[PDB]
Formats: sequence, structure tokens, C-alpha cells
Amino acid sequence: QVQLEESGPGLVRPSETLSLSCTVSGFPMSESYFWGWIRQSPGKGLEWLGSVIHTGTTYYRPSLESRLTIAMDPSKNQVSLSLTSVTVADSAMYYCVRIRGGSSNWLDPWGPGIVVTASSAKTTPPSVYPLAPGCGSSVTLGCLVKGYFPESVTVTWNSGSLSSSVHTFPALLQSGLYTMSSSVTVPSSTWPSQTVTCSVAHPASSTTVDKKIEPR
Amino acid sequence: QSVWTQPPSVSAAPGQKVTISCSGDDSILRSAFVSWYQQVPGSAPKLVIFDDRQRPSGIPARFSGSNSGTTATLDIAGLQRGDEADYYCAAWNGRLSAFVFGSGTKLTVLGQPKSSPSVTLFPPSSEELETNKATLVCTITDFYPGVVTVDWKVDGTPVTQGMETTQPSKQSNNKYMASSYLTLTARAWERHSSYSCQVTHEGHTVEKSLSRAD
Repeated sequence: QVQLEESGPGLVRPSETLSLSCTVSGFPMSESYFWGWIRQSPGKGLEWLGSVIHTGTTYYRPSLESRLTIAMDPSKNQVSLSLTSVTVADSAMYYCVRIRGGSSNWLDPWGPGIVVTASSAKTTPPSVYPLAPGCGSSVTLGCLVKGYFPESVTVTWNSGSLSSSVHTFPALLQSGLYTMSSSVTVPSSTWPSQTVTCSVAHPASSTTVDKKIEPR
Repeated sequence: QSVWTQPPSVSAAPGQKVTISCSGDDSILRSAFVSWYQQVPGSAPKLVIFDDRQRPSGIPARFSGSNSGTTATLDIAGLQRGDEADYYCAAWNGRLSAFVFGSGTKLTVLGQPKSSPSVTLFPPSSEELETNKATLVCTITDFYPGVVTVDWKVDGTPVTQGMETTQPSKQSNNKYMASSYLTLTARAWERHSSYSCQVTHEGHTVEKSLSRAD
């Protein structure tokens, strides 16, 4: 029963080479299928990179062909990807795939995917900035959690005896550093009399920041 | 083209049907077999149609494919909650020598009433401004279906640079949330007056604005 699994480093430094492996189980690599690689950037679409078959024939995305090497070793049930001269634009989920040869060109199955992050960053705690209204029945405050590395952070809120609704937004990778935000909504006319604080924990830097949201 | 054109999203109630188009230049798709893939954003794509109109083992006849030579179409009848996914077409483009995907279509199988987005716009903090940078944050919550487009204006004029928006993510009540960021230098913040975040959802806009001088 055919299964694919990608492995390799999740972090790659710009200018260096990205090297990934894919292990095939339950199916012979000596059959008439290609084995290849697809990638997908967060919130974007799917991009075919290339493929290889046991005879040695390879196909590459022409725009990446000079940087891409895809190979296979059936003695290790392996397909490999090597992408040289990595940039920040190469951050993506990378998928290995079995591809039917010939005019069919269909992709099945796909591996679960491996997250590749291209960044030169050191371990960096977040800078946490308060989000207070500019000068209805509720008010919304927040915390901007900027310029941290690596993932992840956790944001918790303390709004005392106020009923609250928390929205914690996913992170964006911008120039090798993450930014996220979190908001808390409390009843209008409660805050600022009643205190509201975000606690942002970044275990990688052993740092937690407790930011009280002050009125402007 | 190096990407096939698909509509960004479609929606319908359980039991209804949708149609998803996939088009290339002139009649380029007559020359290639089109395949379709279903992806839950949390997971890998899965093959649902191959060779224009064939179904792999386990895919019900509710899914059907067609290819006009110019446009390929995925039809999904008898909609069920589990059909909710992003759908991509794909095919070899012989003019480019590459395997090309469509731009993707989000399908929502409507499980609750439409909910318009709640938008809040925040100015940069004085603390951030001390670092010579300014970020405006536009939070967007409680929208359903989970598809929005965000536009920013500064001094009444569209912003084309320094904006980025998260992909929508699900709330505990199955509506969606997202955040958009406008990044500027501190000097640019000080040299403009009005700032606006415009969220389009189901063909209608919700806008918040502020003036630095407040």
C-alpha cells in the first residue's frame, strides 16, 4: 500500500543548498512511474519542480532547471531534491509525489509535506507592541508580535473580571522573521478603568513579555 | 500560461452542486490530460479526477470532469460537508515544457448564514515608532464564508507596496479571521495623514480608516 514521506532539515540559510529526501513504502520504484517534487508557499498555489524515473530520465521546471537536481535510488526507496542558491522566496511546503508517466501526467499519492523555512535569522525574541484604539457595544485591543524567530509563540490575555473574546492570528514570514498578532475584545466602557494585559511567550528565546495595553 | 485560470472561490449548500472552471490560452487544454486535486489547507492534495474525466478508486460519481479544449471543468454534485476544500486543476503545458497547476478554487459547503467581517484598524504604537518603523494592523474577524480581499489606501490613494495579509483561519464558531499589515518607515507614517483598510467579502466592502493627527 503506497506511502511517501519527506525528510530533511526544516531550516535552510539563504545562498546554501536545500536537500530533501523522500522515502517510498509499499510500492516498487522500478515500475513505470516518475517520482517528483511539488511545493506550495503559505496561502499560495502549487508549483511543480521536477521528476525522475528509474531509467534516469528527468524533467525540470525550466525556470529552476539550473538550480535543481532530482534523483532516485531504488535500493534505498529514495527520491532526492537538491536546490542550490536558496533565497527567501524558496520557503514553502515541499511535497514528494508519485507521477504516472506518458500522456496521463497525474499525481498520486502525495507525501504529507515538509515545511522548509529559508532564513538567516538568529534566535530572536519578539518585539511586542500594544494595539490600542485610535483617538459601539465593545472595544478591541491587541498585541503586535513582531520580528521573532523561530516559531512559535503563545499569547494569553488577562482581562480580569471582563468577559472576552480572543482572536489569535497566524504568523507571516517576512524577510526571515515572523510577525503575528492577537486581539482581545471586551465590553465597551469597561477598559481602560479595567486592566488588559497580553503575555507573549517565546520558548525558544526563553522570553515572556507581559504588555499592558494603555489608552493613547 | 504557467498557471491555469480558476475562479478564486465557489459556494453552495449541502445537496446542491458547483462547477469549477480551469482555462488556458486558446485551445491548449485539448492537447493535454487534465487532472483535479482536492486539498484541505491543513493537508496534502489528493487526486479526484484524472485524464479529464476518470475517477480513481474511492471517488464517487458525484465528481465529474469535462474538457472543452479551452476550459476544463470539475462538477461536484450532491455536496457534502466533507467536500469542502481547495480544488486545483493541472496539466502538462507543452509550450512551456512544464506541468502547470490552476490558481485554485476554495469551495465552501454552506453550513451557517453569511457573516460579514468585523474590521478594526490600529495605528502604530509610540514604542514601535521609537525603532524608526511603523506597522498598521487591520484585524478581520467573524466572516463566513472564509474568503476576503483586502485593499489599503494612504491619503486616499491605493497602496501597492508594504502590505501583507494572512490566509483566513477558522474561529471556534466556524467563521473566519485574518489580519493585514501595512509596514512603513516612521518618516512615511509622519508624512501621510489618512490611512484606510478595505475588506471585500461576498461582493461587499467594510472599511475602517484613521487620521494620524487624532
